[PDB]
Amino acid sequence: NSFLDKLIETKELKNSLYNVLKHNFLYHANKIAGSTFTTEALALLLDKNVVTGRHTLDDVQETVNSSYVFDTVIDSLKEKITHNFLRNLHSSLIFNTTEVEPKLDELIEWYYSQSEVSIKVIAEFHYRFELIHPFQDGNGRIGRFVMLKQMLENNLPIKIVSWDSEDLYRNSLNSCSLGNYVPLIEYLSSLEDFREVYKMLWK
Amino acid sequence: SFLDKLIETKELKNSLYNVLKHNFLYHANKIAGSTFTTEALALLLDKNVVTGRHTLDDVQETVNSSYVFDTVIDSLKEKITHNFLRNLHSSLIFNTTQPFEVEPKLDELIEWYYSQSEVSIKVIAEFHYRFELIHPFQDGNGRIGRFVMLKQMLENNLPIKIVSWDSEDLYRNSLNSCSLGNYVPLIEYLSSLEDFREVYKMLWKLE
Repeated sequence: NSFLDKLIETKELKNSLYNVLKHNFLYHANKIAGSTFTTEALALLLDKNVVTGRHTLDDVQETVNSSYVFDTVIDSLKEKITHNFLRNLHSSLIFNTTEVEPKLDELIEWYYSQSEVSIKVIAEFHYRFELIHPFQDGNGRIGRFVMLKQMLENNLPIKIVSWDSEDLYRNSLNSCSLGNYVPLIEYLSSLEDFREVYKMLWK
Repeated sequence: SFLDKLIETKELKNSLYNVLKHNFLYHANKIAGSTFTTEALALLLDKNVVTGRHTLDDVQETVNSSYVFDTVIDSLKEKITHNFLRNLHSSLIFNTTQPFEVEPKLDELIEWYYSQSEVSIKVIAEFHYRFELIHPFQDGNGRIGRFVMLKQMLENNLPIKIVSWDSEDLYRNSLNSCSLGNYVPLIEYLSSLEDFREVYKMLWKLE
């Protein structure tokens, strides 16, 4: 796993693969969840522990939390998605802020039954996960963390759902239904591959 | 009477309670190094909105200070104990980043305080200097001391003197000018401050 190698071996270097992926992924995933951190303010927060701009207290805290959640997801690569894992992600994400189980079980079982994981598998997983809506809040962001995990674990294109096309993301999700994931598949396919965009950082 | 109103009307929009909290915390936190402006503190307290430039520690300790303030008001007339101070300290530093004469001397200070026949501003000033000299915690000693000072004033229906930040550092200079047995500088500093109750008299003497 050439990409994963560089990624895991650069965690404590600024402008490194790990920190670029972290910054980019979180900027977009958080902004889609309503965060008001600019890309500059997010870097300042992550690198220097300094808050700037106008934010709800929840935005500040969840943004800080999303940093720990990202690290946990990278640390957990190749671990099975379980209830403990998903609950832990959600609990970390909302720390210090203001028939689900059977359906989730069925989804996870379906996922690990696949001969191979593809972007199509990941899109179907994402839609079904969001349709289940297992948590009271934060389902979108938890689902996107899981998409990232699944892309990294299987050496697939790293497609970062983007603020620039956030409308396309949520509207393509809404346009899916059980048995039809084409709108989301097409959206994800339209996205640039992070690995290629930043090939200079790892190959 | 002031205290009755302070508690009674606390839930009003921009209540006397909120004004006291905002004014006390703005100064107590700024003296401790917070960079929240008066405007940004009000936005945080009233609307849970963070503005300006701050360390994450500053944001968190400022938020913690709001809860600690509520705790202090909620527990008026309850005695200052070692555990009480430990709890204020723990809450103030929550979610952030010889030395053993402290326990008896702090215990001595507490028993000395509750052995007084009448609590005055003089007693409160002496308590404050001795508390800060003892310096029982690694951090937050100034803020905890000022919380305790406010508690002592409220509990004894004394003039409410809010220690203020100013460009000349008059409060810190008054503390540093004191010595054991000489609290005149701090007593005089507190004497020079206006009574909060008077400054906001239309918020509790009106009706």
